[PDB]
Parts: sequence; structure tokens; C-alpha cells
Amino acid sequence: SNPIRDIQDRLKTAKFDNKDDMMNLASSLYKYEKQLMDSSEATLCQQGLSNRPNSFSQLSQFRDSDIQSKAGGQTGKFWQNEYEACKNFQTHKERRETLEQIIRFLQDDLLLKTLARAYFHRGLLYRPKGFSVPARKVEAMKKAIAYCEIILDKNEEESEALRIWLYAAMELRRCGEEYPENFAEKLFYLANDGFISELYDIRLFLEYTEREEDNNFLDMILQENQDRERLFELCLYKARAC
Amino acid sequence: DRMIGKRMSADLRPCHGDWVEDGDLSALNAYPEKRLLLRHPKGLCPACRLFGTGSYKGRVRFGFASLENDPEWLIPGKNPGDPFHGGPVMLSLLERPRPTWSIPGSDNKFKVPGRKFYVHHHAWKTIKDGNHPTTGKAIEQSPNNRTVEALAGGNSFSFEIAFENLKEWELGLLIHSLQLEKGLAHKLGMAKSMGFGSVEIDVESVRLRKDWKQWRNGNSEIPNWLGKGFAKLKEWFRDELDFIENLKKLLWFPEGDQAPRVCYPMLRKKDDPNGNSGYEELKDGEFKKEDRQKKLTTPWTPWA
Amino acid sequence: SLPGKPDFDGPKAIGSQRVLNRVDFKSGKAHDFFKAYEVDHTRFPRFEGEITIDNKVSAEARKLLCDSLKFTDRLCGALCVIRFNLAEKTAEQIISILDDNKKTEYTRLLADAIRSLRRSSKLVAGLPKDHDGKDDHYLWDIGKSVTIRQILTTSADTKELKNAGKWREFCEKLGEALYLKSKDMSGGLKITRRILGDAEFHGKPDRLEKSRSVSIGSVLKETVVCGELVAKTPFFFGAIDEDAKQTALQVLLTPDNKYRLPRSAVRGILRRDLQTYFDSPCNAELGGRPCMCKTCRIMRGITVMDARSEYNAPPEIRHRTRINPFTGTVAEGALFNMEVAPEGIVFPFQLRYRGSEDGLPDALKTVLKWWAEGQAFMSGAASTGKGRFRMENAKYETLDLSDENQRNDYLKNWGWRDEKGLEELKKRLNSGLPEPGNYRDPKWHEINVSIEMASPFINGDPIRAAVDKRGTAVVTFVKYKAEGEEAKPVCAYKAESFRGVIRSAVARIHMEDGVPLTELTHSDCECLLCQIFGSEYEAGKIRFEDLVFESDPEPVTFDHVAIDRFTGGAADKKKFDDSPLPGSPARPLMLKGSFWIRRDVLEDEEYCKALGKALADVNNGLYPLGGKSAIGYGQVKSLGIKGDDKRISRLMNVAVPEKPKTDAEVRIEAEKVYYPHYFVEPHKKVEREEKPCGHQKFHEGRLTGKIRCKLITKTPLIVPDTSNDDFFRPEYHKSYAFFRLHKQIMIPGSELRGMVSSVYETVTNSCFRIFDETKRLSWRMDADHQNVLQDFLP
RNA sequence: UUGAUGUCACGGAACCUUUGUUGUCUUCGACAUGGGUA
RNA sequence: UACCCAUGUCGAAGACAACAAAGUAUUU
Ligand SMILES: [Zn+2]
Ligand SMILES: [Zn+2]
Ligand SMILES: [Zn+2]
Repeated sequence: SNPIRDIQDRLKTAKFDNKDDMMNLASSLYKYEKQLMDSSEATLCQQGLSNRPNSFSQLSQFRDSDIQSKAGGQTGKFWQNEYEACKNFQTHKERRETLEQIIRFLQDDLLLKTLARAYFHRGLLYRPKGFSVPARKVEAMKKAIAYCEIILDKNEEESEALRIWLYAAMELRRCGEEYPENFAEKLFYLANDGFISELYDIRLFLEYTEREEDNNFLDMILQENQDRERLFELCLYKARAC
Repeated sequence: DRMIGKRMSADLRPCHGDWVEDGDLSALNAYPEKRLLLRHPKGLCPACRLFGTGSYKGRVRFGFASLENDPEWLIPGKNPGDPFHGGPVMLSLLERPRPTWSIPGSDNKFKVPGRKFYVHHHAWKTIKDGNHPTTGKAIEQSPNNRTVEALAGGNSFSFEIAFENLKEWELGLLIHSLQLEKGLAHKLGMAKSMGFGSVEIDVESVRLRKDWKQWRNGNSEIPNWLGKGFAKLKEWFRDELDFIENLKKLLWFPEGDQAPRVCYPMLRKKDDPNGNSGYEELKDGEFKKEDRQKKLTTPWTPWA
Repeated sequence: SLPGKPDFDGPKAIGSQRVLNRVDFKSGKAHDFFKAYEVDHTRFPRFEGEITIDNKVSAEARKLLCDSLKFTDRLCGALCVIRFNLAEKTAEQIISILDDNKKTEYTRLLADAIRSLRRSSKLVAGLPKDHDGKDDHYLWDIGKSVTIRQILTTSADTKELKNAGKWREFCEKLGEALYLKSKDMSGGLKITRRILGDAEFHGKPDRLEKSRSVSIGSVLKETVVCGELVAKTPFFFGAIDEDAKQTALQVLLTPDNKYRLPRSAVRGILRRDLQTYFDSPCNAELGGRPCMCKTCRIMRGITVMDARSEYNAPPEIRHRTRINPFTGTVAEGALFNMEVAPEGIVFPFQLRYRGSEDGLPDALKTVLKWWAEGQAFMSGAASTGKGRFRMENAKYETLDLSDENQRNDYLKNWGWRDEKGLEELKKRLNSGLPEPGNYRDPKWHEINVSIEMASPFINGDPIRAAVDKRGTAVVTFVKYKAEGEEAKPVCAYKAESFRGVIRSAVARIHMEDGVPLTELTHSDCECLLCQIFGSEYEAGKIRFEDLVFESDPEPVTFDHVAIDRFTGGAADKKKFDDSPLPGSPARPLMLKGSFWIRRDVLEDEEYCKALGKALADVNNGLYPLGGKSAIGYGQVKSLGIKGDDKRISRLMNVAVPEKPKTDAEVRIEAEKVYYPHYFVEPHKKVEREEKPCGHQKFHEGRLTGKIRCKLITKTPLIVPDTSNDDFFRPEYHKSYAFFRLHKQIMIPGSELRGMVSSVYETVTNSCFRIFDETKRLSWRMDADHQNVLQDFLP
């Protein structure tokens, strides 16, 4: 891999006002540290960085607290996006490694939201076997809820945090746990938003339909686009709506 | 204005070294990439690859040497009934080297001149007679000088070197650095500048691990390894191997009843009953600043 | 309730929360865990209450109630009977001294060293002096106002701290405070969290379970077994105090600092060994009707006492590290330390079994025989030799509780389960154990090891070096054995280090699908290294103990110095020394010990072949023991094993050319005088490689072996013995003998390494390996108007 | 500070993996100090 | 704001750099 060389290339290009530059620099430095912690074969690289005063000045500027902490959330969000794109081309082992890399890197509302979504997706990988659910599935969903509640304690209108909280609450119910408290109130806020962001939301608006006995949002579902991979699941939601 | 690391080419500085560039490197103390500012951009030189560094274990092991025969001492012991202890010899003052002599001034003209080596000579005969190497006056006890028990010439030792994952050219140049050539010697131990410590090494045997259950005699392959070593030096440096020649001239052992006189000057010629110049006279005569680094880097250049 | 209903600040005022785990039988690794508070009975032995009875209740109901209360023998998880300041001030002062004198870099070392003083206040008088025998040591005389040495001497002489327990408490609190101050300098105390698997798991009972009536019969007997469990190795029952950060791995202790053998561990080990006997794992989950497998039915009759030791000295602290196989150096972050309990501690042991069979079931008789033969492997860290016990002085008898006379006698005495009743019951127990019928051999076998070294040896401990009177930079490992309440020191080679060496020897010469076993990650892996030595997913099948030295040698100290390649003198701060154990060809060091190997490994010819190959290479001298083998320490003369029936040990078994004549010419003039030294000017080009040869295997095409050499003196040689600078006595005039080891004239390996390294550096045109880069030169001005003095202005 | 016709929690080993290790010749010569006289 | 030197004495280095805990599959 030679991650030291990658750090040189980024340090040549990078300027501190530019998101992509800092995203790339943070990514390269994290990969270097990861290879050290793994005792990888890349640890045989004994070389250092060239142009020492320039490299020192640029690294010293990057490691400013606000610069690196800013870059952290953006790198996490970029990885989370690229995961949710390539999720269905990956095998289980490498889906797992991707998500756990995101979690370890991120361990600001952008960071918390990204970490909550990463924990939600890590939990989805576990599947029940026989009449037993893995404990780590419940653990992951509870940690997602815990992260979501930092945002919602100070901004109850935040749609993404609210939706992640509601998804995790529905998975808790699926595992045979109870709903967490104030599920009804938060599920009522979601209906005050009233728009489908992703396929999971269709299952929330049906829960709202069955609870408040309100039919307004069913026409959104019946008009949803058919160009989806999990067509059978969408058709099952269509049947419930009808 | 400069730290001494800036008075030599950056290529000859240690591979894994200290921060000499202008700045306060402690600003990155919390993060792993700080180490990359302390390492050469192109990696490890041969001696670092063979003998190792703080971040890379070495590939050779040096064992203790043991004397083979009954000792032959420089001076007979106080009790003639005991041959296993020798008598004392008193050395003249041992003082620290001064780099300000080799680097005469703040002018950027003056570099680090090179690697120090001590020459071979017999001033130990004067010390055995109890006299100072330069002045010839009797040495006196002081809190600052030493008395030692010293072996004579002709004592023999044996020791072993273990090695692992060497290239053939590496083993060839290691054998070359051990045995040298007939007419050359190493220096070892205390008081090298007073003529003590000339030693010669000879290989007795090389054995090789073929695998976990077979070892084999390697004596037959020694010439091939030496050939590859010298071919490697040609590949790196082509014809311009002058540093080898200067090294050999400093490793040369005087033979044929030759008797070089080797000593440091006195501080002033009035202090020397032989009548040669001291440092205070030399520093504006032969070893004047514009001439000093050339004379010091030319083997066996006389000062008087 | 407690009598008088007193109040406390909270649960932590009365007890400690401890993790209790569940171990998967086949992998040997924990599946999950839960937590509870434990409250010690010596602090809170008693609760009191009332039963209120209506007058119309019959006499027979009253009799049944009273007999039931006497028969009830356990509640809230405990066997029972039913009847009817300085350290803060010192830390602040020492921190002020350190920061006033700009010596804060030593905070961590001081914190660890002061913690080490907790075992005896007399150690304060023993703290090292400087090399001149004077109070200017670089740690203890900082501040030379008062010094640290004076602060500690005053504290040790404070009458409140004269009690050993108070001194231990003082040292521990002070060490923790200095540790936390040292952590601030590194950016604060921060510890990496686990991604997932960090939550407790509680068993869920089943509410749809069906009701059953079961007879079990009137035949019912109780067997009592009494004895001792004796520590034949050091042992480790892990338990972390969350408020104690300084130590990474910690031992379980009572509140008054006695060592504890907990009930939970003993039950877990009994269940494990019973499944080993029957040779069938139990698969049952928590909750639902009780499991009916043969192990669970026995465990439902068993009772065991929680036990503690009379011995209460502080634990040892062991250093531990991990080596990166590619570079041959410590891996990033892999330095940690461990508390260990000494061998020789004795625990009371009492077991009881209730059942309808005529005695102990045959499986339990076999397991107790295994324990009596010294294969009670009870504690954690088994792979590195911790936790082997022998059951000693066993006695037993069976009481028949179907007999009404016996049963009334039993009820009258609460089953003889209190201290006084126990001392009566012991008068009627019979010596020995009941012999098993269907006996099965123990699953582990002992291999005896003996190693011979013809060189010095060190297994370094710098913290012990910081407090020992001798005052070198590093000294060798020692450990302590308990006798009564006395502690005796023994020089040893750590079990962990020896395991590491053997594991490396095995891994470097085997492959899986053409990849060395050193390079694998070992996820979903079935390689022989996982099979023998274990992994992060399953326990290993070979257990290494510490090795001890025969005939108790005494350490020797050697001096060292690094030489600047330009000046030819001592490099600025790099003068140092060590204290290895002396070993030589005439008087070699002898190491003895043993390791335990599971019998299914000895039965497998392939695994035996692998171990044999590795120990053959250790016997050949390719793997030195301990540190600093670059300068000649740790060299194995031979290694031999006994006990395998030769299943492992079956595998363990042209003149040099003339040197050329030199071409060098030097011409000497008889009247001239020459300088004692000259400088070799290097070539401009240094040849570097970004990625040197890795240590993780013997690479094909490269060479490995030994060079044997002859050295001859041409002029007189001085190699001094600097351990004594006054040898020729009839600041003073110093004098030295020639270097000797066990009265043999020798040259150290470090001298030869440095000598040859200088010439090799010059021949290959290498960098100046040793060189004082950061020195700043300066020169005197001269009395010269034009060139100097007219440029300096007021 | 329980609630009562129903508690196998003595129903659960803080267990598992990690080499206090890597690098270093007990060496060795010119240097200190600040004026003085017109 | 030009010129000129004068005196002979003396031990140094005594550990430094790195790591300071990290990991611990539930499945096409
Ligand atoms: Zn180098
Ligand atoms: Zn069972
Ligand atoms: Zn494996």
C-alpha cells in the first residue's frame, strides 16, 4: 500500500479552505495509523517525509483542533454514503469491515447523525437463527437510539435524527423488545414532516396510519416509483395501503 | 548560527535522527506521524539495515571473546607465584576530543571533515618506561589519570558471530570488514592514541543453516561472497573508491622495524624539551585555518 | 434489615460490583457476562427480622416451619445460618517539585516506582545513590528546598504510616495520583472502547413453562469433603477496579487485601471438568425448565465455600509486551502490566454433595482425583502458567439424611456449617478420597525442560532497577514465593517470554497455502498455530510455566558507552549499564522447568512434528533468550526435554582461504612527527532502501549461519573491569583490572560489535550511525580590531 | 423496605490472544578568561 | 579610533530515543 507516500501526495495538493483536500488528508493519515496498529507488512516502511519544514508546517496546520474535527465528520459522511451505494455488491465480511471502520473512525450533529446511522446499519447485518435473536442486534439498535437522543434533546424537529430513532425503535420491536418510551409523540412529529425519504419510511407511515387511523399519507405510498430492486417488498406495502 | 548537523550533507546524517530543522517539533507530540519528520525520505543505509535501529532489529549477533592460553602480561605481577594477574602501568592524561579544532570557525566553508581513525605506532614503549609520550618527562599520579592492567602482544582470543537473512554481498563485506588484509589491523580498547589496542582477526570457520535439520560447512563459498561484495561496491561507486584507499592507509600496521613517532603537540613550544611547535604556534603555521581540514583529512600528514 | 438500620453513602460504601461471565466449553472463551454487587460477610454478617404467626395455626405447622428454617442453608447467594490527608498533600508537593525543576518527563517512572514501595517502608532507606555514592541520584534527589528522598523518608517515619497497611494505602494512592498527572501531559486519560459486545446479558425466565411433579424418592445422603487447595504456580483471578487506572490487569482481593478464591470460579471449573469427564458439552440456554444433562444434575447437588487466604502481601507487577514479527520490535501500543498472586498460598476447601446415589457420583470422584494429582487448573491466564493447584490433605464422610435420628441430629446442628460445628464435624471425617470406578486419565501431560546457556542473561525489569540499592539502569526479573506470611525472592525467566520465543520459532518455518503463519490474520482460520497456541477466538492447548535457575547465581554489572563517529569520544548523554546474570563456557547458567501439553496434541503426529522442528532450531542456537542478544546475551548451549516418550524429541539432534596481501603504501620519515588521528572523508552518495528485509521468515536465497573468529593482539591491550576503580590500592587516582568473567579473561561482545561496525560503516559509505546532531559550536573572540572588535557596538 | 397458593440464579470461570523488547566500542587534547596602550 | 595580545590550566558524559495498552468472526 505504502501509506507514507499517500501522505506526501496529499500534502502537496492540500489547501485548508477546500473540503476535498482535508477529506483526503484525514483519510490518508487515518489509514497510516490503522496500518501501524495492525502490525501490517506496511510497517516495514522505514522512509520519512521530504521537505521537512514545509511538511511540518502543513501537518501542524492540519492538526488544528477545528480543522481536523471538521474533516472528521465529512470523511465519515462520505464513507457512509459510499457504503450505502455499494452495500449490495459487497459480501458480509467486507460490509462489516466497512461499517466498523466508520464507527472506529468517528469514535457536532453531523458526526453524531453519521455514527447513529452507521450503528443502525451494523445492526441490520445480524439475522435471527432459529427462534433466537442475537444480542448484538439489540445492542446496536440501542446505541443508535442513544446517539440520536443527543440531537433530539436540543432539536426535536431534526428529521434525520428522528427518522433514525424511529427505525431503531421499530427494529427493537421486531427483536421482541418493547418500544422505547415516547415512541407515540416522536412518531407524531414524523407525520408532521410528511415526506418519504427512503424505503423504510413507508413502514413508518403505515405505523402512523394504524395508530392515528389517518389515511392522508397512503396516496404517497401508492404513487411510489416501481424502479426498485426489492420490488416484492414495495408491493407488500402497496397491499397494506390498499 | 547552525547546529552541527547542518555542517554535513543531509545524506550523511543518521537515518533515524534528531530534529535539526528550525521549529518546535513538539507541536505534533500527540500524533503518530511525528515520527515521519525524523526519518530520511529514502530509508535505511547498509549499516542501518545490517546492525539495526530503534525501529528495526539487527541481523548480526556478537558473542563474548575468551582468551585461549595462559595470559602474557605487559608487566610482571607483584607476586611471582601467580601468573594469572599482571602488574600496573600508569597512563598519561586522557582528555576529551575537541571538534572546534577540526571545524575552525563559524564560516559555512568548514564542514564536518569525516570519520576519525587512530593510527598504529609504538608509543606504548615510552609509557611502559614511565615517561610521557610527547615530553619524555616522568608521568605522575593525579586524580585525572589512570593505572591499568594490560595484556601484551601475542595473546589470542576466540569468538563467534551469528547472522540471519544476509545477502551474499553483505556477508562478503562483513568478512572483509572482519579479516581486512595481511598488513592491516583493527584498534580496540582504551588509549588508542597512545599505541595500545592493535588487533588482527582471522576467520576460522563459516557454517550455514540449510534448513531446520541440516547445517553445512560454508568455507568453500567465501571467495564467491567476497567477489559479490566488491562487485556491489563497483555498482555503487564505479572507479571513485578513494575513501577505501584512505581507510586502508589508516589501518596500515608499520612493519620492517619501522618506528613512526606519533603524539599530540604541547600547548606551547616552551613546554616541550624536544623543541617542536605547540598548538599555539601550529594554529598559524602549518595548521592555519585555511589549511587545517586538508592536512587532517590526509593520512599520515606530519605536523613536525 | 441491619440491626439499628444505619445509613451509608451508597452501594459502593458497603460492597463492590464484579463482573461474572459465562465461558463457552469448546472454545474456552467467554460468551457473555453480567454484573452484581458483592457484600463481604465480615463487615455485614447479620440481618434481623420477625415472623408473625396467628394463634390458630397448628402445632405441626409450627414444627414444620422451625425445621424448615433450620434446614434452609443458603440465601442471597451465600451459605447462612438462621437462628431464633497525607497522600494528597505529598502528591501536590512532589508535583510542584517536578514542575518547578522542569523534570516532568520522569512523572510516569516515579509513579510506578513509588507504587512498588507499597510492600515495605524499609525500601525507602535502600533507594540508590549516584555512581559516586552520593545523594545526587537523578530521580530521588530531584529538587536538591527538600528532595523527593527527604519527602519519602519523612513520610516513612510518620507514626500514622508505621502500620504496614497504612503504608501500602499511602503508596497506592500516591502512585495513582502521579499516574493521572502523567496522563494529563499526554493529552488526558483516554481508552479505546469496544464497538459491540459490551452490554450485559441477563437470563430471561420462561412464563409459558409447564408444571411437573417429580418423586425423587426418600433415599437422600449428604457427603462432605474437606481439604486444602495449594497454589503450585502463581495465579490470576481477574477483577478490575474502575477507580484504579494505573494497573492494566488486576487480581481479586478481599476488602482487607487477602487473596480470594471465589465460589463462582470454583463452580465454573467443576462444571468444565465434569463435561471433560463425560466428554459432551452442555448446550442449554439460560431460562426454561432445568437442564437434565448428566453434568447439570450433579451440579444441582454441589455446594462449595468461598475461600480466602491468611497471606495478604501485595501482588507482583509483571511487564508484558508484544513483538511486531516484521520489524522484530515492539508493536504500536503493545506495552502493558499485570498483577500476579504468588505461589504457595493455601486456601481452605469444602465441598458438599446431596443426592440419592450411595456417595459421590463416579464422575466427581474422578475429577477430585485429578485435582489431588495437581491438575486443578483453576484461574485465568492458564496459557502462561497461571493457576495450577493441588488438592491436599483431603478427608470425607457421608451422612444419611433418610435416617430420622441422623436427620434430627443434622437439624439440631444446622448441618455443622458454622465454624464451631465444622470443627466438630472434622473430628469424624476419614482420611483420603473414595476411589473412582470408571476412572479416566487426566487430559494434560507434563514435559520437563532443561536449558544450558554459556553466556550472560537478562530478562529486564526497569522498575525494580529504579529502587534497588545497586542503581544500574536495568536488572533481571525476580518473583516471590509465599511461606506462611514470608516472601522469598527467586530469579526466573518469565513464562510469557518463553512462550513468545517458542511460538515465534514454530510460526517462522510453517506455511498455510504458501503464506507464513506469521503473516496471517487468523480469522476463520484452522492453521496449526491456532490449533496449538490458540488465538483471540479459542484457548491454546499448551501451557508454559516459569523457568528457574539452578544453584542461584548472583548478578554482575557491566558498563556501556556510545561513541560519536566524528569525535571518537563518548556521545553526549549515552552512558549506561546493566546487571545481567553471569554465565560463561566454564560455568554456564542452568534453566529448569516444565510445560503442560494436552494429550490430543501429543497423539497428533503432525503437531508433534511441528513442535519438534521448532525446538530443534532452538537447540541449534537460532533463538536466544531474553534481551540484548545483539551483544552476546542469552545464547542457548543446548535444550532438552523429557516426558514425551520421544514423540517430540525424536527430531532434535575445506580450509578458509588466505587473506590477500594489502596494496596500501605509507611512507614514514624517521625524523618527522605525525598526528595520532586522521579523518576519512566519505563519498557523496549513500545507498538507501525504503523497505528492508523482514524478520518474519527465513527468506529464500539469503544466508543464515555462524562465523567463528580468531583475534590476536599486535600491541598491548587494555579492556578494563570498571566495576572497581581502586584495584591497585596498597577524588583519588583510579585503577582497574582487565575484564574478567568467573576469573576468565574475556572481551565483551559490545566492544567487538562497535569496533567492527565502525569499519563496516566506512566500507559501505553508510551514515554516521552515532553523531550528536543538535550540538551548537562556539569559539572565543580574539583581540583583533579590524576583523572582530570594530563590528561589536555598545 | 416484601406481599403471599408458584423465584432451579450454588442457572453463568472475567474468560480468551500478546517475548520488557529494539538501537548504543567504558571511551578520550587543545582549550579557558577579558582587556591593555596611545 | 587605531595598535597589541597576555596567562597556564583542566576532566567530560552517568542514560537517551520508541512503544505506556490493544484486540476479541454469527454466516449462502
Ligand atoms: Zn544509516
Ligand atoms: Zn446441561
Ligand atoms: Zn491461524
